[PDB]
Amino acid sequence: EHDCIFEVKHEGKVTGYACLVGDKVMKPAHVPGVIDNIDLARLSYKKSSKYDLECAQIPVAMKSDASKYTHEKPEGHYNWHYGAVQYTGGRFTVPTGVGKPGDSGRPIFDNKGRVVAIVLGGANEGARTALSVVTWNKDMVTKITPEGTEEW
Amino acid sequence: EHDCIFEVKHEGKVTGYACLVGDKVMKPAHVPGVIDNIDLARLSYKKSSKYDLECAQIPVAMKSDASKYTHEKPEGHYNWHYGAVQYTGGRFTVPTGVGKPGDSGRPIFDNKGRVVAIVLGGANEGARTALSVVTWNKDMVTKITPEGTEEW
Amino acid sequence: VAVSVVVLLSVAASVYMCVVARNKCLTPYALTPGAVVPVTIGVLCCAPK
Repeated sequence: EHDCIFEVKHEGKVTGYACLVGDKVMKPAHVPGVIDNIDLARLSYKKSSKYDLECAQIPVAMKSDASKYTHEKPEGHYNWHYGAVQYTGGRFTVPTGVGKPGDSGRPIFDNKGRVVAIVLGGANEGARTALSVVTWNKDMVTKITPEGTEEW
Repeated sequence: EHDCIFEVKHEGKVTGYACLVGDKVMKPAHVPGVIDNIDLARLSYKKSSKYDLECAQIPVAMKSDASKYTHEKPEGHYNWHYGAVQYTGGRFTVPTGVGKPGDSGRPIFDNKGRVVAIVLGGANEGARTALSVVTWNKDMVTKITPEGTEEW
Repeated sequence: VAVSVVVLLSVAASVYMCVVARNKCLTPYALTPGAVVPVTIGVLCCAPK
């Protein structure tokens, strides 16, 4: 697999995603439910309140082929599951409304594949939409949600 | 290539593989039965339980038979006695699952001749295997392990 | 009996608030990819590094 999604499925249907990075299975705590995979369920997911994150440590030998995290971001064009994101001046946008209302754990990475941020959702503003994100970077985690961007 | 790595023998069986760099004979401290070369084994070595290392002081007549080294760890992929090694994000892996118990003692190189890692034990996961080495940092030398190992 | 129960509850509230302060303090280190857990290890549960 290369798509980190590992679909978080609830009541048989799906409700979002989660990613596996570095040593950690992180779930956006904004989403309710468990993931589709079986053996990734017996973990003590720690809960952060003020920003939604539900990290837990990987177990032993759990095919640690995860993506690579580089705590830096030059400005330009990065890769995204649906297309190509533009990053300029600390603002972080894409085409408007093309993203579905439920892509809720999709990460972002460079041309090479060096992941940096994770996603929370979008809104309807114009042709360019503001991507509300929590993000791991600068050797910590933080949240940048704009005004008016309601969660996906 | 061949840079005089020295085995430990007992009863007809060889696992322990000492190496010697600069002035110091660095030996992993497993599988006793000290080396066949008695001109190099009559030396009272100092043992460190924290770092699992043996730190015998070379005899002066062996002035030439060692290697060069380095106190910095550049970034990329390297070679070793078996295959390739990939060192990124501050940690090592080994090429694809080939290691066996008793290989504790081979050194790891760069693309131009120096020597950095000495391997004690490792962790099986699947595709790209993990391993614990002792390595240099500007005369302040530590140990680093992955989590999930069996000592080799 | 009143002073005994208020001593009990005051101690319990102090301990509860101290441990939840520690728990809030440790949280942004377990979340991020890349463990650092700096020189303040004296109150720490993050062992393996």
